[PDB]
Amino acid sequence: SGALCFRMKDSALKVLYLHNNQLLAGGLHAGKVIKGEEISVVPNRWLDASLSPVILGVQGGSQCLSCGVGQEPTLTLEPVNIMELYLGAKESKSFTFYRRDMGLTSSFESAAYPGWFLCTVPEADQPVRLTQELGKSYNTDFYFQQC
Repeated sequence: SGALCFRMKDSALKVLYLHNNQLLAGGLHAGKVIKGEEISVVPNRWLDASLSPVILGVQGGSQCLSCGVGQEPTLTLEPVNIMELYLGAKESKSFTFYRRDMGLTSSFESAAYPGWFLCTVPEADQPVRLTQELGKSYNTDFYFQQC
């Protein structure tokens, strides 16, 4: 694949992981140590490299995060490989996020829906989602680590 394996957490250190094929943020209250889902953070050639466009995938890029096609965005995991996006076999814009590095952490803004950021809620082990409401309770900064 060539993609680098990433473990990521929010700034409150809740781990991003898969449960019933959903991306949850938590895993701090288990007996089992959970390391987190392997995240693919792959740059998008099909957009301008100015605001660091990336596509986020899980399970070795066999599934990718999308913001949908609707009037408002909605975070879902799609059975679309990171390869078919990269090779141009499928439209990638709803799969694209602008990455913003802020010191130790990074934030992800939907390219299809500006102002909407990949976020987590304060409540433990709830689905990762999107928000326009920055600061406050929604966590929009993420730590990144190679596995």
